[PDB]
Amino acid sequence: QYYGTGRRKSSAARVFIKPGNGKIVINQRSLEQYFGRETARMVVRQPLELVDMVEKLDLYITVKGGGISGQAGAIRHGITRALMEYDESLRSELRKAGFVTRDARQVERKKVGLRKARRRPQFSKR
Amino acid sequence: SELLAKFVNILMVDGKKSTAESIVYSALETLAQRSGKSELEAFEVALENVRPTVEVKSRRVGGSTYQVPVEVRPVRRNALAMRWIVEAARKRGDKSMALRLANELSDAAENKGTAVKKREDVHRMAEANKAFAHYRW
Amino acid sequence: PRSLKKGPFIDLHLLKKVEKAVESGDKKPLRTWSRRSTIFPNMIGLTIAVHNGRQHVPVFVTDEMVGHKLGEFAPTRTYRGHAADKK
Amino acid sequence: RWNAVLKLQTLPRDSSPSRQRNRCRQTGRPHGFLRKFGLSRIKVREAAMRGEIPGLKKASW
Amino acid sequence: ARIAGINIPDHKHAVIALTSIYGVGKTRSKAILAAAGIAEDVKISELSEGQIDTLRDEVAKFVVEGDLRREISMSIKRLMDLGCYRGLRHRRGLPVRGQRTKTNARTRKGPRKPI
Amino acid sequence: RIRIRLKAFDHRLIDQATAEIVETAKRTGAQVRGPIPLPTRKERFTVLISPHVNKDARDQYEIRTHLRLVDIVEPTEKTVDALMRLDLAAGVDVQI
RNA sequence: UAUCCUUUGUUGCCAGCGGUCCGGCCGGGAACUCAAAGGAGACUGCCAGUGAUAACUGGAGGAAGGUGGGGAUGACGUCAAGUCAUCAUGGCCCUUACGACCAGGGCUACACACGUGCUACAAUGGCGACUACAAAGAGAAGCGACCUCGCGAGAGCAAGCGGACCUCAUAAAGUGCGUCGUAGUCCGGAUUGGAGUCUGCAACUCGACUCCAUGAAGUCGGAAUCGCUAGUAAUCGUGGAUCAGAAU
Repeated sequence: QYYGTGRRKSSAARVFIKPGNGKIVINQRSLEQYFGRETARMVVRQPLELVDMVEKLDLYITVKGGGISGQAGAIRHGITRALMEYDESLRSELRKAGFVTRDARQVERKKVGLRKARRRPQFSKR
Repeated sequence: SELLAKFVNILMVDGKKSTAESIVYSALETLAQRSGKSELEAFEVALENVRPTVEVKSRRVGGSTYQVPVEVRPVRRNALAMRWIVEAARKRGDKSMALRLANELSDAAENKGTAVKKREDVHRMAEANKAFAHYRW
Repeated sequence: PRSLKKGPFIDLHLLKKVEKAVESGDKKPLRTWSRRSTIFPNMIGLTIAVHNGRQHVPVFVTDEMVGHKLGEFAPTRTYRGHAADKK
Repeated sequence: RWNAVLKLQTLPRDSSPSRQRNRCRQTGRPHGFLRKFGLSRIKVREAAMRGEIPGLKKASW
Repeated sequence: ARIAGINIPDHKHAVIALTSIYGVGKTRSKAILAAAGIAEDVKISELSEGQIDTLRDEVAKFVVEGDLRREISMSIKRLMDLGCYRGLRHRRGLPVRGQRTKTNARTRKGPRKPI
Repeated sequence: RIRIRLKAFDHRLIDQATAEIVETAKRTGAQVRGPIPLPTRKERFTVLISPHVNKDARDQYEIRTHLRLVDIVEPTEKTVDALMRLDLAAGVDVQI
């Protein structure tokens, strides 16, 4: 068995890799069940595709907080870092994609004097 | 099919993928019951009949604005075809959304309506200026 | 050009007793001389008698009456209204 | 009333000396007073702003 | 269907169908239907003839219509005949000012209006 | 086995007293589990620098309350005599 | 605000074992999350094309690249820009008064005309129920658990804390389920009538909220016009600074 945390926005999804069929359990619920009807649910199992696992590995995820998206990206990183423990050599390839990495873009209150707390109020052509 | 995976995004009238696709598949279901054809095939043909080929652009070439015909990229034809189908279905009168789509996808194959009028209008705009054709761009 | 800000004038005498009758509800009609005082909540439901200069007239205070002076509900002069005085 | 302010009377009624309450000195409000100054909560403020009260100062933030 | 003071709640759910009566509303709707045992998801055109009967007799016992409005008029007439400003407020035909209003006040009113 | 939590506002006056309590106990008593920092609860206030205009100012202030552990085990008679007598730190609140 | 690492942890977690009123709660240990400090990292270096070069364009590697995303910050100088009621200051101008105390009457007058704004008309939007996560602050007569009356506000009553141990708090959304698909239909909630609590010495004009009833305009709305590009737009809810107290 191997463990993989996984961070993103404000969600934490622990990943427990266990050699088996290929089914995963998201909060005592199947993958399709939890992430029911969501084109993004696929990106969650992307890291398992590169190194080609899934059909060889069974996972047990435990996420909490944030939204499905943040969870999807959370489980991802968790699975990626979890694959590292199984075989460090996987890093050389898995890393290439960019799964062994979280992400900022953490929502921030729209700063005043601006609009997106990021974009400043442009000026009408000089 | 990705096409349906995309059409379910626009027809996803207000990101409700949960029920959004509920009306989709329900439309293809009643489509096969109303028409003796596969829901898939009867779907693709609906988007093919709604795609422009040559778009005309304005150009104030020194003197005045000149309408010069230009070819359209296969990246915008998909978006437009998809967009004009959901708007047309939302123009019908039947009290069933799943039916407005099924009927729209059917009439789209039969060809006729506003969407077709625009196609002809643009087609008429072309050739009517086949002079600037040497400016194929 | 009325004015009260945060300094209402409630004769310390007709204000201490009106609060005394609040121990358990209200008390029968009372009588006050200084009409300069202003009507307020605590005096709701009670029947204060203002001095018109000759006698004390019963003025049943009401929430809608709050804010106005007791003297405003106590007419000084007395006009018979020489007529069928209807309505 | 001038009658209600019977507190001024050193000798209380039938009740024991404990009968004597307080009563403000400026306004005479028995509700909320301040032993130290003997003034009510509405007088200690008006007297504070005026500065008539020595040693007293408005707390800031 | 017919119930109290001439009401025609047609093509509506048994619930709001009564929420159109100046007397009863939402709260009274759920209570009246729960006491008479009637589905709140049934149209007024699907209600049996025996269900409406048990609905009319129970709703009958209530205060509505003119008899109630007259009580309002009397309540506005009692303080109107007295020397209450509120009563005169309802009229508003009294002086809004500070000069007189009885006469010599056409500079604000304008041409004399009919009595 | 006596735990001594040292808390205060000033960071320096703590290191002085804390180190003292240790050194003095390093002789008579054990070597002590060593004085650690531990988490410090902080309180910050964001008020505009300038009094008029300039809303984007608001400088950052903070009133920290550092803590310590020390913890002296295997206490001896003299181990405490070197504590009750010497006590300099004034802004430090001891808790034995 | 992210990648990673080092230091520390009564925030965290059977990640791992044991107990468990199965609530980390406890034993226990610091991995993880998180808190704090320091440090590591893109520099166009590498590859192809163009060019005198810079550099531009494409590509690989790479967590991110050509100022990765953002704040505070606004020059020689401009408009003789704003402010002498923040303060300082040259000149000028008043001392029974253009000084001071106090009571009362307002700032919330119209036949019309204008500018700037708010309310106006669902079904990712919302509603009904259920349920799972955050950070930063505030509280003495004040924050107000809990109980009782009200489809209520908030009362009557009343515990606790003085506060990283009590309260404001419910985080909203999400998650699971259901309703609906354009019919003025419990959809939408304006307006209005009645009853009524309260903050406040007062709330008719100026209130918040809601019991009770009524319940329109709408089914994406004339001439025009505004903000926005990825977790962003639109949309929903919460906190704080100012502050005795009315903060759309």
